[PDB]
Amino acid sequence: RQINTEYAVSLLEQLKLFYEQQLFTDIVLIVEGTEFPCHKMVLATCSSYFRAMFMSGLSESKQTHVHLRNVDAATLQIIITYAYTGNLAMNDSTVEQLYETACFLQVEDVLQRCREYLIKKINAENCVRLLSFADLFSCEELKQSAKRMVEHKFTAVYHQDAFMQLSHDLLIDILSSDNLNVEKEETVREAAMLWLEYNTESRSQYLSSVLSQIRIDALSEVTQRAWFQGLPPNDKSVVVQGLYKDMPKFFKPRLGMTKEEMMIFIEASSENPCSLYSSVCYSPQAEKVYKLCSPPADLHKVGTVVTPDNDIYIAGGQVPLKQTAFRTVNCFYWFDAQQNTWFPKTPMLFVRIKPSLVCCEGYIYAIGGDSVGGELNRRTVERYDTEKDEWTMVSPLPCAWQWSAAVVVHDCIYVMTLNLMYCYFPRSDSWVEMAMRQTSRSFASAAAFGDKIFYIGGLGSSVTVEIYDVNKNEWKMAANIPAKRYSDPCVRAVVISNSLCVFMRETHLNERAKYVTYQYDLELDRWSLRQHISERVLWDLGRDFRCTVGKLYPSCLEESPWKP
Amino acid sequence: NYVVENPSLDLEQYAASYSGLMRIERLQFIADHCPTLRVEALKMALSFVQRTFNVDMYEEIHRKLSEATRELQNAPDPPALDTAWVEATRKKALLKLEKLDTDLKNYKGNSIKESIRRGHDDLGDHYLDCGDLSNALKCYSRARDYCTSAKHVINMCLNVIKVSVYLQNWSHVLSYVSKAESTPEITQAILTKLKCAAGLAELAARKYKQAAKCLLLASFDHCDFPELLSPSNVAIYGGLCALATFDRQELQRNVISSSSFKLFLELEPQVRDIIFKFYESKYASCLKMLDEMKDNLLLDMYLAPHVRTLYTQIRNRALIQYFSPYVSADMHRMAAAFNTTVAALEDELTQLILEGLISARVDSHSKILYARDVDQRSTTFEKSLLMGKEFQRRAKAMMLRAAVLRNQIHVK
Amino acid sequence: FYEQAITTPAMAVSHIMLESYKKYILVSLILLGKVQQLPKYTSQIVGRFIKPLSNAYHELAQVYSTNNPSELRNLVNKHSETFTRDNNMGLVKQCLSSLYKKNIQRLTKTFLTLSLQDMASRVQLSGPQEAEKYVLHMIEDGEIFASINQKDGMVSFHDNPEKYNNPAMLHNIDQEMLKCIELDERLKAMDQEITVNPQFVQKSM
Repeated sequence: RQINTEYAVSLLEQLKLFYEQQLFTDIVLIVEGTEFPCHKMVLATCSSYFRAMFMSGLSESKQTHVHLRNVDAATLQIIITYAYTGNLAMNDSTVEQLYETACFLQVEDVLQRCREYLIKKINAENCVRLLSFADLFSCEELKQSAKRMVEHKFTAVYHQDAFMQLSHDLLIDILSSDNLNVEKEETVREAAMLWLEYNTESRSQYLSSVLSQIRIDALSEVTQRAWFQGLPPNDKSVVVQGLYKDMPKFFKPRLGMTKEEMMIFIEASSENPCSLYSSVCYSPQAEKVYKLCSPPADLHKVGTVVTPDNDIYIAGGQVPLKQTAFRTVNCFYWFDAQQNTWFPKTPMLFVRIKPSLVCCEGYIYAIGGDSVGGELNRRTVERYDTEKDEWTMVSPLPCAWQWSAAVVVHDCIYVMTLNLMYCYFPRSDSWVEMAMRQTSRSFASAAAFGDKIFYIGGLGSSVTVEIYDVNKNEWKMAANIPAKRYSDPCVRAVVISNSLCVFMRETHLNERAKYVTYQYDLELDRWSLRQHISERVLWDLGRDFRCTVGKLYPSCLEESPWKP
Repeated sequence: NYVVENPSLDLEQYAASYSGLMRIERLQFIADHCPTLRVEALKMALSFVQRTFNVDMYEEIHRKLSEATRELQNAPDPPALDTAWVEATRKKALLKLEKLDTDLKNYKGNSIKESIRRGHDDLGDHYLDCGDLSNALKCYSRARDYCTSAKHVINMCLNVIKVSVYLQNWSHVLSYVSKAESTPEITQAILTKLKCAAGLAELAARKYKQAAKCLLLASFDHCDFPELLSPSNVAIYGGLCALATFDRQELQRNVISSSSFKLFLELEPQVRDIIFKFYESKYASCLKMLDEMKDNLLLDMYLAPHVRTLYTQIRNRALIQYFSPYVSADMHRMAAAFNTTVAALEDELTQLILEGLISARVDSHSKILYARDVDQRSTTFEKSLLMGKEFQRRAKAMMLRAAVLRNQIHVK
Repeated sequence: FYEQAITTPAMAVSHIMLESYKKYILVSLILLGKVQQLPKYTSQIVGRFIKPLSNAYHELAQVYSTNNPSELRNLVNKHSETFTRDNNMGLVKQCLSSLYKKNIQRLTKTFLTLSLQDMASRVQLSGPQEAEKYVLHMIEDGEIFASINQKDGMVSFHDNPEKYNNPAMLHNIDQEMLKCIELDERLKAMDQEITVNPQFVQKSM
């Protein structure tokens, strides 16, 4: 266990009193002309450098004035007070110098805290800076976790200025890695070319190594004469060298070109009765069913969103409290497309049940979702910031709605309910009244294809389809999906292969559920049979399962072993 | 299911006979299942739950008592928990527990197995008093490691048995009963306590034949055993299970030979008469006492679901034995051998014949139950002819299989 | 015959096989009152695929096991179109009649003398006349050994009057004996033909 806490607090606050009131100070730190009167005890408890500074036997053992150099006054003051009061106020700016002084003074505890701060602060705009920082100081855990987030993010942006100022060893590890996420192998080629041409002949010796990590499908085509233009004059040790050099190193395709348009399913019927629900996916091209990681702490009643950058997020949901037992939590998670795991993120402010997650302008919008408040503003609409990793409230929606769906069209949020629709204008944070539907239908989903909204189904569900045009602002009927009579189809609207397809599972009387998808002809207003899902690969999923459009890697994921 | 209305329970004796968390569980279920008496049952429960610093179940019981008092304020047209207890109870409970924890952790730095085991048992006892089941188990599951002597193993088994009853982990009870019995070479009657725990656990696990056998071996010298089950209910538990499973000669031997169940039957004269009437073929008085025993003991903890099955078995067994020494048994007289009607007995008899073990035919004309004594030879010949026909059919099937396999006949 | 068709080894399930399995269930419900278990010399995936496919007939058997003509009739009405693609609906009616006959037969094993009014109440008939007709028809078919007393409205059931002392049983046993001897002669001939094969001799030599 521990020891007496009531005296632990008394001594702690009294040492703080003896620090603010400078009485029992035998050693003072001289940093850039700033006096830091303190004790040898407190500096010893935190830092592992002062233990080699005082109890070492050097000249400073008896000297009462030490001139600590290559440090910062603010960083020293916060470190000293942290050793004195433990309140480590970590902002978003001074953490860089905080780690520098923590490593210099070898203070293990603050090193772990700032590493825990940086493991949460890793994002898009500082991935390169943190990796270089993680390369400068040995922080392998941060270095590896950065590298993974770095690997995906460089491929996406590949335009940050700190990428040019990187060590040769770091670049070789980044480029030769098999975790890059690229639609083509040519974007990494030009990224290396611009990095090599960024500086003078100091990149010439590294050019013999950077090309040794890139595949040979581009080491004989264009971007070889371009280097000859940029070659130092009369250098005959490079042009001939690269002429006969690209024989070895085993051309092999990378892993980033292995993303296929797949239908991600959540809360599917668990195969083993020991678990409540599971998550699976259907492959429209591979015609197989790949398993997915379980929702975080079997998070049920959640919502899914896929950003244009192909990122999966989970918000809302409830966990069974420790027979009916369920408690709602506002936890937020992010799915790793390669590690097959859900990385936790900043939680929301209010708990939600079945929230509608919609992405727009890089912000994740969660509209409604049976909030816990229940006050006059029983909607609690709030967006998420993907660069600052925080949540910001938005303009409340006019009318309280339940069991609603939302889509994004023309950089605007379009949320749909039983019969009403309101469009949110993110630039002014306002809501405008939209067209009114003539049919009262709920418990349905909508897919945003182009500049039109397709509300498919509604109430089991039915085959009613009401097409809404943003430019026309009107709801019109197109047709009804031809399905077997005396059945209860489960419609799922989704956009795939630049076309509006439907994932409709139908069940007949005294018969098992049948899976089949149809391709809706936009100009002909007819659902055509695109593909029939055989039951030998896909089993029953349930009723409360959700579907979304996204891309996943079949290599990182594993096939689900289950009998037809 | 249960939660029926019926008067005349003596709350004072049933509460005082037991003691501990077992008593707390008994007072709660009695209040929850016996209306028109829940208030005093809850009032006595909360008055005892506040003792020994309970935390979570107190809130549940106080809320139930508050609801019960509110109900009493509207029928003949809620007590305060005194939350100063919360401040008082928590502050005392923490300080003594932290003091005890400090001692044990220091003893863990002293490395003495028995002291670690004894301290962990003390921590488990405190956690059970605090209302922390799993917390006590881990303390008890760390005392199991540091055992030194046979008595230490016996104490370890008893503690796990006690906790797993509250946890309803009866598998852990039975495993530790077997460990405590079979290991140490099968005045201090220690095996009697183990047998009592096993019988109660088996009965709660929907077992009657072995539970009665274990309960019959329980000696009355155990006397005070309130942490698991009072002797009054033990006698009732043994008697009902014995009546349902043990046959006549099986009943007579076991009750008499044990000589401790005779003392148990002295404690509960009602079941003693029931068994005696069962022996003397007076099932009319036997079952009318049984129905009187039904209401008084259907608000019991581990009995209420099982007693209905036990009583149903008793009714079936009584009918089977009654008709056994009868050739032309008048259904009127058999109906007169109970408070049942002629039609109800006929339906009960018909059900018994359909299930079996009565071997009878009902003559509804004169309402006389005639026993069936079929000739062995006729049935033997009939089933032998049926067997021969089935053998010929299977031989034809096998010959056809051989024909289709030899000629290589199969769907491509 | 249906059982033999079921046990045919087949790498692919066919409609003819599927319907043979469905007809097998119907006859089993009529004759034995339950679905006879498939043997263990068995077959191929025919067994694997048909059972999920012929789910409705298993549902009919399940309710048949519950032994409730009223509930069975309600299920038949619920699944009327489910059994219609059989080219025959009389078998379902024959199943209901067999259930009534089975209930009457079960009454004989439990009653020696039962009234028509009580018999009709137990098997849920419209009146004593229907029970009287049903008993008469079953006695005509040789399924029941009983007697009805219209004076008191009673039906007196009786056991098998066969004491196995008549020459008819001996003659039947001798006929089964002749069938068994012909069976054994055919088995010996097939065993000899097996012995003629090359493989067994090669293993023996």
